[PDB]
Amino acid sequence: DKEIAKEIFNMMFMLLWRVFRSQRIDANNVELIKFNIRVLDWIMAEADNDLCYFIGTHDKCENPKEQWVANYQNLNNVVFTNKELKEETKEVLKKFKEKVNQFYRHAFDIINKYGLEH
Amino acid sequence: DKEIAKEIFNMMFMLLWRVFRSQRIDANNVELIKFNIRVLDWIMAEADNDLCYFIGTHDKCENPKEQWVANYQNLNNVVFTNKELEDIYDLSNKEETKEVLKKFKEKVNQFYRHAFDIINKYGL
Amino acid sequence: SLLMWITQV
Amino acid sequence: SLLMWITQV
Amino acid sequence: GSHSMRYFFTSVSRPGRGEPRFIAVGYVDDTQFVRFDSDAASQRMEPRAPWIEQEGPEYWDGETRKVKAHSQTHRVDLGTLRGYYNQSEAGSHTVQRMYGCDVGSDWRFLRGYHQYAYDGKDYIALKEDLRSWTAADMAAQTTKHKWEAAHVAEQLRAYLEGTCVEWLRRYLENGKETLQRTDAPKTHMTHHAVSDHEATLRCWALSFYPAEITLTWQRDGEDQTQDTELVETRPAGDGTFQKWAAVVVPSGQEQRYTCHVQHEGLPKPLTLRWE
Amino acid sequence: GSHSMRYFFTSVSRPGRGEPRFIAVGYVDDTQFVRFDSDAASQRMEPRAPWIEQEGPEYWDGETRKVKAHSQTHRVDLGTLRGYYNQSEAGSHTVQRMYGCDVGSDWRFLRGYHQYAYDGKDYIALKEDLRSWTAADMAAQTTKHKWEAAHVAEQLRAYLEGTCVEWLRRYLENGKETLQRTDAPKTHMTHHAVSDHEATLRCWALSFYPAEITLTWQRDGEDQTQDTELVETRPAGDGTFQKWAAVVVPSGQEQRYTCHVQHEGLPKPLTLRWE
Amino acid sequence: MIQRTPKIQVYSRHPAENGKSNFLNCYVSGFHPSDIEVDLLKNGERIEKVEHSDLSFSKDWSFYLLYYTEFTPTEKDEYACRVNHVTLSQPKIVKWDRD
Amino acid sequence: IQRTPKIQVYSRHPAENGKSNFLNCYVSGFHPSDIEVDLLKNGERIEKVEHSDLSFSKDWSFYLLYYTEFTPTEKDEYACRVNHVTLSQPKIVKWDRD
Repeated sequence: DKEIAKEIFNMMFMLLWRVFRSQRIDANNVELIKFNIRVLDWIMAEADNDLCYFIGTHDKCENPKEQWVANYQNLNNVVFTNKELKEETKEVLKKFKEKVNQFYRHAFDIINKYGLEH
Repeated sequence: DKEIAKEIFNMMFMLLWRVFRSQRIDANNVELIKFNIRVLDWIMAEADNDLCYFIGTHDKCENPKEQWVANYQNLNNVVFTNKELEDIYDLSNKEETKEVLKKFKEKVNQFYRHAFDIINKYGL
Repeated sequence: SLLMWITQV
Repeated sequence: SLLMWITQV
Repeated sequence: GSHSMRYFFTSVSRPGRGEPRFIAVGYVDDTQFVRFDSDAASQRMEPRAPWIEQEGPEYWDGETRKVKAHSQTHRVDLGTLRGYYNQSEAGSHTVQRMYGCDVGSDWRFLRGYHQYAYDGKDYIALKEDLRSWTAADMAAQTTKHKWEAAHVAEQLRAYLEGTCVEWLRRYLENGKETLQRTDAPKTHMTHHAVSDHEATLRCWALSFYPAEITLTWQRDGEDQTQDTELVETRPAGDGTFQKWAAVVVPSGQEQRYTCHVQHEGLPKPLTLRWE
Repeated sequence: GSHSMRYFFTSVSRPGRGEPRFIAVGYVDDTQFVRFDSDAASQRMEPRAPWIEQEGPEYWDGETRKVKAHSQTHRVDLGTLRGYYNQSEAGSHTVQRMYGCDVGSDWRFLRGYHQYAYDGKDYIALKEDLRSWTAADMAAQTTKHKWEAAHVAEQLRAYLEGTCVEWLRRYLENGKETLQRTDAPKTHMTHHAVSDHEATLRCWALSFYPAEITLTWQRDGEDQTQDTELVETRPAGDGTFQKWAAVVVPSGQEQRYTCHVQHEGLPKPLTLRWE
Repeated sequence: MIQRTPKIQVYSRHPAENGKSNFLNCYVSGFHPSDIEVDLLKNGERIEKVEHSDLSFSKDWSFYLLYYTEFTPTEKDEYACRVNHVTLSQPKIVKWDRD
Repeated sequence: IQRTPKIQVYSRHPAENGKSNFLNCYVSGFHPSDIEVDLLKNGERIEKVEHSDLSFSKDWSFYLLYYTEFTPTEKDEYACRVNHVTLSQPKIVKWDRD
């Protein structure tokens, strides 16, 4: 579909601005730039996953539906239910869950501060 | 503006799914998890920048506008014009900086190719 | 178990 | 110097 | 047999009387297992079936965070919808949401659903393909486009086919003694004169689980809708359900009428006649 | 004085005849310095003034990459707009885009602009605050919502206050001899008898730069912005401009008319009388 | 907007036996919107400790609720349920019939 | 939507019989961009005539300079011939050293 591809293209460059606009370029930011190169890989890989999932007449690609199902399920258990799935891995998972909780509070504080009129 | 705030909230969770949906949780996927923690930080930081630039400005924040101007300018020169950026390194880190700038310029050229190939294949 | 989040209409 | 990119209408 | 898990959300604005009301309930089959009421004291997801009380404090912390995210976005929704329909602030409106999954007798995914109503009528719903949306009108069409942009359908498909079925199964095991039980109906029959020449036969079915049940009246082996009054199945309050069916019969012809009861707790359907 | 950098893009669909035409041209003040033409052999941004040739090969690669992204996005746009306006694919249609910046005498940023036309009418324009859009009709409203979501106004504002001004200054320095020059008008008058009782005086300004100029006829020191013809300023083809002003006078009264020439390369304004 | 009116069933949890404790139930269903007033009445007087289920709804979006209270039926005690809703001209009273 | 061309025919430098020069046709103020312009010498159309790069004004109308090298004489006549969708007929404008 023509319109699906156009939306995927448009989302790529929309995110490119969001990466570009805050990246100061100099030697003090070498690790920020390396992170952003990976984010650019990520944007490209996810656009490819969207094409595979949404486009009718497409070439052979790995359909992401089943990884989406599995990743959703695992994250619900990691972040919210605590159903069980070494020490290094359980430590990033704990930091990850704290980060997701903080993300929620960050987002709903915006609604609380500016999105409600009462 | 309530609408602007709602749109920033909505974009935040839109990106959260794009992170979550491809976040495989394995051992030897610990580095992917650490990368996605940093991505969530960037999502939150960029939302904050949007709140500052739009939405009155809730005053008590540093307007990102001038940083947007300088960063656009340096990026057009690194990726496209090749005009020299000044005072971006010293002798001890000249080589690391030049290396990553080159890697970066290649990644941006590859990004353009990747995106416009999509329009060539399906958009026209 | 609930959905992890919902989206504004 | 041209804009780095333009956005579809 | 087949099973389902379903969550029901009700969101009522109260103009001039404070925060919108928010209520969430969860079911496995015809058994409620959780509740949240924005007007209650706990401000938490609460247990309503004894086999969920075993879940640890982390689970309860998690469901409370997710339901609170539901509550807060539903509150935004009430304003958004008010704006879509150009409605004044003074009127109270209702948003309703229902989602969940079905699994077959082998506990495998069958179908998922996600439905959203505004003021008691369909607004937007996920189709059975778990890809597309039914948008009732032009306001829903605006919501459809935002939900397409954000890939809401993909989030839901991922939940419906994974989490939803995973946690439905788990509840079915933990609550095996009650959720996987069938209480056959305890049946009987009453009789009252209703006129000079007519009487009512009422066929009763009490104490049954699950709620699904068929009660039909036959006169001389042929089913009748005429004079047949069927009350909606109702809760007894103890976890089982009740229902009755009444037929008005010419006084003297009672022995021509049979009541038929079909329920999965029945090895074979029942035939009852007035004796 | 003031200065400006401006890019102009023309995009024309060519139904049946292959890919659409795309032409890009860039100007500092009244001087063109670059072009791209999709129909040309090189498929590259091309120098059109000698002082831009100084830039190295990496710069021209980079401008070529950006102009190619412009051209491909304009190609997509032609189809989108065809759809927004429910138009068939039988007719040629034209998209135009203009953008750039103005600086003052100090070469500081004065204003920026980005404008878009479809078939000869305004479609969407960035307003002078560099935050807001002017959308013509319902179609342009769809574009305005897409461009708000993508933060197009912020991308353009970054460019207009930085890169645009940055490279405007660099071209002004590099092309000092030509861009920072003023060529004063070479002036003269002609005389054409129309009838026996009327004559035509024509005031000529030739070989001046920049194109900004004022020519005015006065009869007994009173301006004649009523009965004087005036032609559009026109290029000579060599980097300068030409213009004239003509008034029809009662023959015999020519000495009562004076032409006045105002141009930045003239220390005091000129005043011309017939012979 | 066409508001929907409640259906009402008044009944006991177990078959009634005088002097044996039981539960009096009032099941209101099929109504929209959700604000509703339901009372259980003992000889015309409203009973105090009446509880109800958590609001839920049916496939057609109409709401349902169960109100209930412990009671011990006798021979002379009359029971009823009194329901008020925006769709009703006056409160609707349904008497409990041991059938 | 559509606008009709203005036409100016003229030489780059002041005309001198025997001295090389440039014959210009300036077409401007028109829309859409598809246009037909020909430089005529004694009614016959000059070939290898060039034109500037398509550009446009703030009101969106296009302008083009068509031009060729030429040497004016006392006897040779030059003109610009222009056709465009907004014109019912090609418009011919004679070169005159005003």
